[PDB]
Formats: sequence, C-alpha cells, structure tokens
Amino acid sequence: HHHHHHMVHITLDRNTANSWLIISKDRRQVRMGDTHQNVSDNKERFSNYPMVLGAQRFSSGKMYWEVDVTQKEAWDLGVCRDSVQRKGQFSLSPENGFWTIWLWQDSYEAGTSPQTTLHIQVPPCQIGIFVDYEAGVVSFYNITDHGSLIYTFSECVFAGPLRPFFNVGFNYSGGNAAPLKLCPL
Ligand SMILES: COc1ccc2sc(N)nc2c1
Repeated sequence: HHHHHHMVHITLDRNTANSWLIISKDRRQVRMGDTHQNVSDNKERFSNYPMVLGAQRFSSGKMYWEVDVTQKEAWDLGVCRDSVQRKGQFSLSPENGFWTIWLWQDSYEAGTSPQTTLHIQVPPCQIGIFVDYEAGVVSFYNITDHGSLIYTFSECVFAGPLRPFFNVGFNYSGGNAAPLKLCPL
C-alpha cells in the first residue's frame, strides 16, 4: 500500500476508557491494570470491556495510523461511530457502528455479522489502519509482512463522525498484560 502519506497523530481519550485501563502520559499507549484505576465513572466510559476511543473525530478525507500488538493474546482494533453504545453487552459489527478486526484464541477475525475468518500467514506485531471516509472503506495491513492486506470493509455506511477504536482485551490467562501502542510516523 501507499497509504503511509495520510498518516495522522492519534491520541487516546481518557474519559472514554474502561476504568481499569492505564493510559500513558503521552496518551499513546494503553494496557489493562490489575485493579480499578481510581477514576470517577461517567456515561462515556466503556463498562463491559477494556475499550477506549481515540480523541480525534473524522468526517472526511483519508486517514492512516499504526498500532503495535506485540505479545498480546487478544485485542480488537479499528474505527467506530462517535455514538456507539458504551454500557452493557454488544457485538462489534457495522450494524452497531464498528469496523474492526480482532485476535482471539489464536485466530484472527473481521467484525462482520457473523464474523469472517482472516488468513494471516505471518502473525502481525504492528497493524496499519486506513480509512477513506468518502469512499466508505476501512482497510487493515500487516506491517510485519511488508504491508500485506489483511481485510477491507467496503460500501461502509458510517452514518456519523468516526473515532479510532481499541480493545486491549482481558488478561484472565496472565499472557495478555502487554499494551497497545500507537507507533511513530
Ligand atoms: C510487551 O509486553 C509488555 C510491555 C510492557 C509491560 S508493563 C507490564 N506489566 N507488562 C508488560 C508487558
């Protein structure tokens, strides 16, 4: 891909984070804490899952960013509508305002309804996310494997401003403590 030149500087929005997340001072890394992080609750925070949004809102143009997933067993990445549900149980699907992929139990899947099996030969340590708002496209790239395509959502019906979307995953196993990191340009 030649999407690198639409690079955007993403930062995490603390106010949207699940109350167990620890976001770095620079707002570029997030990990699961082993306890509640001593913040007040609010209607914006994701309650059920270890999710957080980027601060940036996109309503036009082409945007690209990269995320480091090194040594994680579970995570979700992509974009979502600014108005997605925050509280209670929900599935990650376009119908609910999400355009995501994930790793779970040694398989990679795209968040379609129902979910789509991904075919990844080289387990990624860094993922590139490309959004073309006008074209209705969200694409995922394997930066570890020379930028190879992972998945394209096309004919997307965004129906609102978009925000970068992250899930660090639970750490029941003790093998998923590592952070998600936004990679430098
Ligand atoms: C790549 O794995 C990492 C990186 C940073 C940290 S801080 C912590 N408690 N666990 C980890 C694991």
